[PDB]
Amino acid sequence: RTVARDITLLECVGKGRYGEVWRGSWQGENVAVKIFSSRDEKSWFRETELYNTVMLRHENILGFIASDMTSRHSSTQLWLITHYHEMGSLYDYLQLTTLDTVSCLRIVLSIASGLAHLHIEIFGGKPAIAHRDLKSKNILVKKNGQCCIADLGLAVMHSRVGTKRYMAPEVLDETIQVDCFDSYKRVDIWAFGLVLWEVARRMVSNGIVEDYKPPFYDVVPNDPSFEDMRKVVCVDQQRPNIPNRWFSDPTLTSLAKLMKECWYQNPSARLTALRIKKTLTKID
Ligand SMILES: COc1cc(-c2cncc(-c3ccc(C4CCN(C)CC4)cc3)c2C)cc(OC)c1OC
Ligand SMILES: COc1cc(-c2cncc(-c3ccc(C4CCN(C)CC4)cc3)c2C)cc(OC)c1OC
Ligand SMILES: COc1cc(-c2cncc(-c3ccc(C4CCN(C)CC4)cc3)c2C)cc(OC)c1OC
Repeated sequence: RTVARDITLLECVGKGRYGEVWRGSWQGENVAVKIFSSRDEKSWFRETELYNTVMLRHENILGFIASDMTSRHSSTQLWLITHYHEMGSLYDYLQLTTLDTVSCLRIVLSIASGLAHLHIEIFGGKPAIAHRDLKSKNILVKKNGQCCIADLGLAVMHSRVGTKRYMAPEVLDETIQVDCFDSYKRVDIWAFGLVLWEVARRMVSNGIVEDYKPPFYDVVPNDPSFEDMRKVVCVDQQRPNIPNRWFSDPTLTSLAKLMKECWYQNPSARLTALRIKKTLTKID
């Protein structure tokens, strides 16, 4: 039989220290192609090892298609091929788009659903998985209004470091219990709470909305250092601002409470992804 492997690379949709992401075409269909830098080869190996262990399939997880290694004259070329989401990342989407109650809840409940799916061990099934770099750039928006979680290059399984702006206090103060898988779930819940803040700001109530800002925009520089983050999060124990206008809206009042239960200094006090889902299903 003929095994069609040609992918036409059409448009670069992302370039960074990680490498590049391209919109590509296989057999008439859009795919996304991540081409890894030499600097980030271990992220390709980790995501490939995970998908060789468990073929994750969930509506709120970016859909895997292929991992390809190709021999070149003097180098190895590493590609990850996934489903393509033309609306782009949640980070991108929130820059100009505002939300209503239904769209805001649908976004955040879809993220919580993908995250609970990663976290929960299924017997017979899948190992428990923690993501370790959850943020709005690692979430894609689908045409149906739900999102999906991307980038398992730092993921850990149980049966590069995270983006510093989103690091939990125990990562910044190096107290994290590294031999305990639950520690890594609790670092993802902290980062989830920051994403929930970023999205809620863009939900309109009584004619008011906040501009898009990243977490801690008002207290750290761009590309904040590890020390900049530690002083804010660990020493001063700052948390993102909840605007007064949220307390006139029942949805944003409930979301403020939720985000505050993702941000406890004590990791074991934070809500679980399953409890976040249940709370979101009871809002509105
Ligand atoms: C090697 O590389 C790539 C391959 C492909 C691809 C292209 N056509 C057909 C296939 C195919 C799938 C599955 C079977 C099965 C049939 C049932 N039988 C019992 C076991 C075998 C055969 C063939 C593949 C996997 C796409 C690629 O990119 C999108 C590849 O590059 C990453
Ligand atoms: C990698 O990705 C894509 C792959 C393909 C594709 C191409 N040839 C053959 C297949 C295939 C056929 C048959 C089985 C068998 C498995 C065992 N048993 C006997 C029942 C069924 C498995 C695989 C596929 C899945 C199509 C795709 O899209 C249309 C892909 O997505 C981009
Ligand atoms: C986060 O990480 C990964 C993401 C993706 C990925 C999947 N679908 C779509 C995208 C995308 C498409 C289009 C735009 C732009 C271009 C047009 N318009 C002006 C604004 C929107 C942005 C983004 C990406 C980047 C793939 C990955 O791997 C193959 C990723 O890494 C795991």
